[PDB]
Amino acid sequence: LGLISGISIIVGTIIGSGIFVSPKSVLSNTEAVGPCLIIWAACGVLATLGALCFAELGTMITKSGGEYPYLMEAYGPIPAYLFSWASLIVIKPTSFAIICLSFSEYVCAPFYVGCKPPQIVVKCLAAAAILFISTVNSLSVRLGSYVQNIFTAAKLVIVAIIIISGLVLLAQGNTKNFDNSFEGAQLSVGAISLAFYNGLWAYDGWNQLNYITEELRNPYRNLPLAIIIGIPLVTACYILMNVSYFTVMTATELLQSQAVAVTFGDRVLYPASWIVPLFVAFSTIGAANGTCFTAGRLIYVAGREGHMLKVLSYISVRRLTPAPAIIFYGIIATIYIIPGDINSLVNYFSFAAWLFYGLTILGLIVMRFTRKELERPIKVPVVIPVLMTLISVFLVLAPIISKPTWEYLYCVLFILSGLLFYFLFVHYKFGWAQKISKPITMHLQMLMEVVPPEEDPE
Amino acid sequence: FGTMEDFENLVAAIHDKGLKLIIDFIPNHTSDKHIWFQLSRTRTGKYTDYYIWHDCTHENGKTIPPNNWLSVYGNSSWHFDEVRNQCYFHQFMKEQPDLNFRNPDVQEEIKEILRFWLTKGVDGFSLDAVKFLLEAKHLRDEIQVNKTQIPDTVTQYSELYHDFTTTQVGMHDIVRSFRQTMDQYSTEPGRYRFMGTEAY
Ligand SMILES: CCCCCCCCCCCCCCCCCC(=O)OC[C@H](COP(=O)(O)O)OC(=O)CCCCCCCCCCCCCCCCC
Ligand SMILES: CCCCCCCCCCCCCCCCCC(=O)OC[C@H](COP(=O)(O)O)OC(=O)CCCCCCCCCCCCCCCCC
Ligand SMILES: *[C@@H]1O[C@H](CO)[C@@H](O[C@@H]2O[C@H](CO)[C@@H](O)[C@H](O)[C@H]2NC(C)=O)[C@H](O)[C@H]1NC(C)=O
Ligand SMILES: *[C@@H]1O[C@H](CO)[C@@H](O[C@@H]2O[C@H](CO)[C@@H](O)[C@H](O)[C@H]2NC(C)=O)[C@H](O)[C@H]1NC(C)=O
Ligand SMILES: [Ca+2]
Repeated sequence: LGLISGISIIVGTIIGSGIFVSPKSVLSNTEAVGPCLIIWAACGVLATLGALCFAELGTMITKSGGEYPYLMEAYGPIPAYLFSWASLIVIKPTSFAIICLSFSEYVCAPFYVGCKPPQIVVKCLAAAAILFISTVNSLSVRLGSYVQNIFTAAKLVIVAIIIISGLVLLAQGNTKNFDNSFEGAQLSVGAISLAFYNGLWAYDGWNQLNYITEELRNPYRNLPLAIIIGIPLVTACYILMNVSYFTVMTATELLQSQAVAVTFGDRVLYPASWIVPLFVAFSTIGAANGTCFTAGRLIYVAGREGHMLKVLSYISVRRLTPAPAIIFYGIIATIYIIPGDINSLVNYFSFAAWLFYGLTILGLIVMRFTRKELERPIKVPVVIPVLMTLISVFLVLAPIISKPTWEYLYCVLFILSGLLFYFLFVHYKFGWAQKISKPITMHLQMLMEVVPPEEDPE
Repeated sequence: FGTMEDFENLVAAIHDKGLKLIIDFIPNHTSDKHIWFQLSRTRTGKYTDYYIWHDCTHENGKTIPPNNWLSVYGNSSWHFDEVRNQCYFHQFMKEQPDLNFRNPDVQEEIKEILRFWLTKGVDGFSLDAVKFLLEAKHLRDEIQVNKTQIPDTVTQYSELYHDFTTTQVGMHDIVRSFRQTMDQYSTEPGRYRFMGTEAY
């Protein structure tokens, strides 16, 4: 991989299902077109400054996991344990639930042309996509990656159709909706901070660019150069897709819409309007098939320290798959869609994710005073992790001060539920702990035929 | 009522509150100051058959009409034009000459007016006086309600049976072709175009 194929993996990773669901909720909180395009550009700066700080932490430590070896080196075991606990029950199953809910919005929308589908149909189709992907990835480990490259080709084509056909309409003079773009707006701290939750969901994947883009021809120079080129170029493709939405829709017509890109393909591509519900539905289960490849990597490295159960990250003897972890993620993601509702799972996801993005980037500054003499090949200027940890407390405190809903209580109580399990199973190892953990591991071993992975740390 | 910019600001403001807008449409007749009628009575081009013209015997201040047909507001429905030296038909008033809907150039001009307002963003139309669209081309006299009445005193509209001037064969097909013109602007979901007719 050179430099050009280094920035191509960055563009393919960061373009996901977010740009097809998020424009409604950014406009719902900043009610004008003008502020709606500033938040889409300011989210691409938070993704670029955030990925640069993770690029320094990735070369300084050089250990597998996620943010788990980064938090242990800075604070110790207690924030490292809470990240392994919150990524098990909060972060990873909600990400699997938002994607499978976004798949069922785009299948059910062309059948209910001028009205909404009922909530029983979008939820019973989303649960059928969770249980289909959780069994396909639990049987046929290599089948998920043969279809993975035609699911990325279907994603970039339908993005390039919307961008190009929007610049053609912009040249003909369909620019009336941009005329008064700053009249009627919100400088409330809860309207802007939730508009940042939905824009930054469309950039999901900037914190895992380290592990796959460090097998390059010349690292420590081409990795921070692929981030400065790659993530601002997807920021240009996200602004140009919102510009294309506002050539055929008013800001009121976009709020009164079920899926935003079906409404685009119904006013532009008229005799072939079904290609937009077809290509987005392919690209969305490909984004859910891709998150089941990663099942078991953090669970293995957290269980090696005693911070996670060891019956998870076991491997099936036939069909060599991480079957106890894939089944565990499919069960919690199915529970999450019964209360359901994208715009209520994105707030639940972004509150726990940005609490631990903020603790990790703060650990970059703590390790500049505590963990010197540690050979940093990449070294960002100090003003970049300071701004990224000041926005990270603005994105945590401002929804729970100004617009408090019930998900910010159910997310805090699920993270502090793990702090009880630290002090009974890790810090104060008692007697009754391992005689619950060992018969459960023994009986789930004969049920699923799963063994320890004949392996080493790597 | 304002300008065209005042209308375009009203359509945008109506849509921003979730409302819809339907307007009236008058297909049956124009004014005598319309540019089609000023070219019709000089026999200019294709406009010669845009209105219904027939010969008559107007001399010393009185016209002899081609039949006994009456206007709705009540006198003869034929009025003599001095430039054309013929008589034209009108269902309502002498300042409202009727369009000739047996001419396919007239029906194409009406479809361009429908496409003009649907492009501006109007959500529908109410069609007025659709039963007065076609008349019988045999031009025979109506039947009087009172058959012993002398025909020089029959001047009120309620004194004739209007079998040849309302609801003729082919009138419902003209209304159905208007519905097909608006169907090209209704293929988008949520932007169906309404059509209502007023026949009282
Ligand atoms: C209401 C809120 C709570 C809801 C809880 C609902 C629980 C329902 C469990 C449903 C499990 C469904 C499993 C079947 C999915 C098959 C997916 C697949 O492809 O498998 C391939 C895999 C391949 O096998 P092959 O066909 O032999 O190749 O097949 C299986 O592994 C089937 C084994 C079923 C696994 C069941 C796991 C259930 C674990 C429950 C443990 C509970 C312990 C609690 C103890 C607490 C003590 C304090
Ligand atoms: C196939 C899917 C099922 C298989 C995987 C799940 C296992 C099923 C049983 C679940 C746990 C049963 C009780 C705990 C038993 C072990 C306790 C212990 O002493 O740990 C020692 C354990 C080490 O045991 P070792 O693996 O034997 O070394 O220490 C820890 O791992 C500390 C971390 C505890 C992690 C707890 C994980 C809880 C999973 C269930 C979460 C429930 C909430 C779901 C979401 C709410 C609704 C949305
Ligand atoms: C046509 O109808 C008009 C009514 O608008 C008649 O004109 C005059 O009507 C008033 C009543 O409002 C009478 O007092 C006048 O005597 C009418 N004028 C004349 C000259 O008689 C008119 O008579 C009707 N007929 C014609 C042929 O014009
Ligand atoms: C209208 O019809 C009537 C009968 O259908 C005609 O005859 C008149 O009828 C009334 C009824 O009582 C008599 O009082 C009159 O003597 C009749 N003769 C007349 C008015 O000459 C009548 O002629 C018809 N025409 C009009 C204009 O009324
Ligand atoms: Ca007529």
